[PDB]
Amino acid sequence: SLSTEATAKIVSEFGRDANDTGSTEVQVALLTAQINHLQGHFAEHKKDHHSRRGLLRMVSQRRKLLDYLKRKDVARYTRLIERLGLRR
RNA sequence: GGGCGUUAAGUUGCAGGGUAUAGACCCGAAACCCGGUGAUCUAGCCAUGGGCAGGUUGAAGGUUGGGUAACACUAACUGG
Ligand SMILES: [Mg+2]
Repeated sequence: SLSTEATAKIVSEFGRDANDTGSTEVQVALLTAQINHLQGHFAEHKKDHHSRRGLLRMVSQRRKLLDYLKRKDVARYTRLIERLGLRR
């Protein structure tokens, strides 16, 4: 997984408030990260029909939690995705 | 006793009949062997030049959108 030194960084950048691991801004970023990284890893082997599942489980959550914004505070949704370019 | 012999005179020319050896009365093979001339036709190849009116179909690749976590994938336009 992402280095312990990593998550603690991204959070202080996306976390709705100074140092907080829970809000979508923080949730998403923390997820998209491991997703972008693993992408390369999977570009290798590509036979790990197990590790890939996790890739899905978390990715399936990305689009999932991302909806919470719409269903709730939409004002940030677009402001959050525009950050990682997600959705496209 | 028997077989072959012993009272046939030959031989050398010349003309001729026949034979042997040679092409052997004459004309005729299909082929065999030897040494040369031929790839200006044609078969293959080698180098170097040239030729193919018009009309048609429309692959791969690509750009865009859709699409997938990323690919797959998909539809147009292009491309040829
Ligand atoms: Mg007698």
